Amino acid sequence: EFLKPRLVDIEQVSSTHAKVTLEPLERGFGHTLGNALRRILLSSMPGCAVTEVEIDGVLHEYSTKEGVQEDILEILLNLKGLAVRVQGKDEVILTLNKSGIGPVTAADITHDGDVEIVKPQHVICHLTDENASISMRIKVQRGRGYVPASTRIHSEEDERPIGRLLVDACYSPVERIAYNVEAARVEQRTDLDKLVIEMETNGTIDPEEAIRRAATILAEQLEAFVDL
Amino acid sequence: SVTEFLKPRLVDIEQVSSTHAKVTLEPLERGFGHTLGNALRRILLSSMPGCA
Amino acid sequence: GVLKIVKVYLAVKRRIQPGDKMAGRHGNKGVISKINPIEDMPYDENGTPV
Amino acid sequence: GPEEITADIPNVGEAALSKLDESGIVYIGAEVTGGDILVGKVTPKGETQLTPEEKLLRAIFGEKASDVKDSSLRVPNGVSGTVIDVQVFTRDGVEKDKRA
Amino acid sequence: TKEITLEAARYEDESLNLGDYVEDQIESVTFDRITTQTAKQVIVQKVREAERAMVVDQFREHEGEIITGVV
Repeated sequence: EFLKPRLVDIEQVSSTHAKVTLEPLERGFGHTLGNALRRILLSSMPGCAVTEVEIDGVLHEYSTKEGVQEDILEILLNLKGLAVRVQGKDEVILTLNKSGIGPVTAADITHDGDVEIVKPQHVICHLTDENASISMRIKVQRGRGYVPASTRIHSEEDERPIGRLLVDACYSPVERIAYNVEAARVEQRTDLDKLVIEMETNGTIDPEEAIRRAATILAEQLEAFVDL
Repeated sequence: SVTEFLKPRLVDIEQVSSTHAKVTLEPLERGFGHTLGNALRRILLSSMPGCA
Repeated sequence: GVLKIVKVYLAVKRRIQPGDKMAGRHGNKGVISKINPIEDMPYDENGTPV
Repeated sequence: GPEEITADIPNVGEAALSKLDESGIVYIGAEVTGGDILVGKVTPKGETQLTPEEKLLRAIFGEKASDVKDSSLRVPNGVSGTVIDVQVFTRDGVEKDKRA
Repeated sequence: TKEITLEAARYEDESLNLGDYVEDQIESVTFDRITTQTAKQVIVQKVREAERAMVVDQFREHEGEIITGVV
């Protein structure tokens, strides 16, 4: 005698954050689904951030190159926040080349078909010297949650060419999740709560797919509650 | 990977004489214990059909 | 009585973990207790967790 | 006799020598872990004994160092690191090696 | 460098048949400096082998020592 909630609206006010609206939800479920969906969305989603890099002419993280106006540590710290979306593969390598005066942006990264950058205006590092250039190739892989840089060394796959650099993984596409309930429309009745969820995405995840995947995760893990 | 999980294995169901059951499950991946507990508590305490 | 002396510089990146002594600017000391995941945090009605 | 700074360190495998060059000094920019070796230092031990194994090993081969003891400056345990800068100070009486 | 056949030797007219175990290469000289510990271990193993060879030469050829002794 319950009413099944169905997705009815996806209000994309901008390219970064959006709103999803649920339609009739029975009384008391406004805080069950909302809190559970918020927790699932904020905890477990498949990110696509950067994992590993290798610069053309540096030996470690703490050295400095000639021509760039900020440290290699600073370029790694700015690069760990890059928002990149991968469609075809799950582990891909992208190349970067730039010379001359002027800051280098994500739009200057080679953009082979499968990989698609979402924020071309993002800055990585500036360039001041005329006859200076950087040729960095970058590593992006799938995953979920959060992986510290210290645990990344546990692979023991002979990951010791001195030109490699490990950056702190941060792939978790959602950033800020909010939800609220309100009185729904009439539907020749009352006491139905509409659930409105505002989601702040870095740019690599559409709202409807995020909600669908979160609901699938919740249902799959709750299917174990069919006891003996 | 992307969707691999840790599906819980019901370790035991301790049952006092007729009503005070104590269901324990393990493992459950981090962040899921509070979520599932909250969902079950709110859906069971508040709204469930039953005569009175 | 020395032939050669060699000095090397190790450079560690110390992260935060339960045990690090933190403080404000006047009085309120504290040892960090738990790295609680973000979902459990008390969140404001706008959505930003503390 | 004096001390030896070369990479000739016994009782260790390829894993410990992989962090070292042909001169016994760790690379600039090697991600070392607590329990490894930075500079290979071996101390010559006294003869103190006379066995047929000595005439078999050091006399025949010509390796008349002949006994060595591991005294390499190992990384103190509990800390990781990345060797950013290495300094070599040599008094102008000893012939400096290739890395110097 | 350590296993070949007549099919590969057909380029060199197959002067030798496949499966030959005779010598076909040599090394000028080995420094044997970093391998000092391995050389010492091999010397200890050779000393043990020489002791075993002397035992085989004396006791085995004499069917042991059938006489009262001390354990």
